[PDB]
Amino acid sequence: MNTVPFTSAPIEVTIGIDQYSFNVKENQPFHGIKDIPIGHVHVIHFQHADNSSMRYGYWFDCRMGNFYIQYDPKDGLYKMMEERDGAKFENIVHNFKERQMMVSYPKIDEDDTWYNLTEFVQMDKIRKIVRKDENQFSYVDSSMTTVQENELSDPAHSLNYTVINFKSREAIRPGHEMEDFLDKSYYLNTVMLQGIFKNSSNYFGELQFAFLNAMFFGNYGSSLQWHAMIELICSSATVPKHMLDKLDEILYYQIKTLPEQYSDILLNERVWNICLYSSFQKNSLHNTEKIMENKYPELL
Amino acid sequence: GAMNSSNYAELFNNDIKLFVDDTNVYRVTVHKTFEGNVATKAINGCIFTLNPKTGHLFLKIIHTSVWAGQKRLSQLAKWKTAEEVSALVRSLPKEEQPKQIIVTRKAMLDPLEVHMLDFPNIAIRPTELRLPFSAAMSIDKLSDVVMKATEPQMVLFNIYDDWLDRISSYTAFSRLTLLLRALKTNEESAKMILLSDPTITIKSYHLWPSFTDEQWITIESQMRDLILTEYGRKYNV
Ligand SMILES: C[C@H](SCCO)C(=O)Nc1cccc(Cl)c1
Ligand SMILES: C[C@H](SCCO)C(=O)Nc1cccc(Cl)c1
Ligand SMILES: C[C@H](SCCO)C(=O)Nc1cccc(Cl)c1
Repeated sequence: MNTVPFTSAPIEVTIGIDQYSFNVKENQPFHGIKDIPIGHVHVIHFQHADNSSMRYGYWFDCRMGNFYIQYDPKDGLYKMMEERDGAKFENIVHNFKERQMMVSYPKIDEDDTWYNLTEFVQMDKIRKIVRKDENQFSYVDSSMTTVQENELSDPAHSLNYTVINFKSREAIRPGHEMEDFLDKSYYLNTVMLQGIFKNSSNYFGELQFAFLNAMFFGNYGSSLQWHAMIELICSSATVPKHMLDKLDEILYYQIKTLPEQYSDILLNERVWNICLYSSFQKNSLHNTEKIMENKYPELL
Repeated sequence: GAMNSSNYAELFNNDIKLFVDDTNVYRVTVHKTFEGNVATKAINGCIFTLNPKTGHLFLKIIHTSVWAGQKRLSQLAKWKTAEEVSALVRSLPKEEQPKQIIVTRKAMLDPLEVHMLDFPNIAIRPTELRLPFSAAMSIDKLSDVVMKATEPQMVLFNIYDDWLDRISSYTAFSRLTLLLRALKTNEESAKMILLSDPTITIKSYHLWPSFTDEQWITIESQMRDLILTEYGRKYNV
């Protein structure tokens, strides 16, 4: 069980840790989050009370270093920092715990939600998307654009997701134009799975990572990426049986976790109806279709 | 984006463009089977690809053999059209390739876009105009070459005959669309109008009769009467 120490909380803020959120008042005596499960990536995220504009946060893995949050009054945000002095680190954390100034990562023991949302998201793989090599953690916010969005403007501050584009020479073999446009199996299995990702684990990881950035930061390019990776699978007539079964589990927990009140903006009517009712896989996503129908039948 | 009445004069500027109409690519007769079921028998078709400024018509004839053993022919026909337009563009010298291709039905956009990925600079556009190019098979010489074809074939026509010697391409197009709209609304009446004067003939190398400027005015009047006529006989007005 690892710990993320806060130097302090000088500004009023809503703090997110994975799928949990709690409020800290301005100058409230708060020194961080304890009992964070080792073995998973995590995201710690922020929304200032005085400007709900700009959600922002950090993807980190506790096994990769000791990390703490320090407010910067110049740049005006909670920053993640690595403490290399391990002794000084354990010393400060022990004092903060003895004084009971930390909230508890509150994992119910029945609950596998976070595991199911993050099964294939790795921190090294996250760094392939968010480029900032001098840190072991990765910053994301609401407004960061994707490499594809920038094709249609600061490349340093972009999300490098895999470019998927159904009307592209990459997606379409010369001489197979109708075949490849109507059945995307070539693009999925040969171009993407075999030539970029290397395996479906990797295909699912980026999809999981795009969903979570969409949900926690309202990052529009991330939502686009999540829907494109779903649609590529659903639009392929030939998909391994184990990828369909896992996809159904993945989407089920995403739909289950989505805030009810954000479904109108985070869910693309066209992709979902296509995927569940028209596409090659319309009969293959039983769990996802059942939860979508009972929880958001209005979108359908 | 799309083409409509507001940007109608763009058709006659000096950027090469083509209309593509796929209405007559996949044509069938429907009939009863001996068991009293229904089946189709395809007949030859054509792609109607027109330069509106010059009158050059690239008539690609679609022979029924292209459908043998194929499924979902109405879907296939849109992709076959796209394949053949793309092949035409690639066959033209660079300075003759169009800068835009306007499809008359929006279902052609994705098939044509995909077939033209190699030409990122050629704009594929829809139109809101309800053009009457479906009626192209009411022009006897076009219908004849299509029905007589025993194999795939491309035939080239000028659909304006020699009209551009005397009138502008805007007027030439206006005349063509009015003729085709009449043929579409009442083919028999339209043809009787065109062909009730033996003193005016169709030259061997032309599609329409050799009307004088005054005769064309009379003809155009009669075609507008017919279109209003049938619009009354249709709507009881
Ligand atoms: C670098 C500064 S040293 C300033 C105190 O000597 C620091 O704040 N380190 C740190 C280590 C553990 C927990 C926390 Cl919240 C911070
Ligand atoms: C209100 C939601 S649900 C409550 C736990 O299931 C929440 O995340 N509460 C929470 C409060 C303080 C600290 C933390 Cl990490 C969580
Ligand atoms: C191939 C791509 S690299 C980005 C450009 O293509 C990749 O590894 N994505 C990925 C895999 C697992 C988890 C995550 Cl967060 C991303």
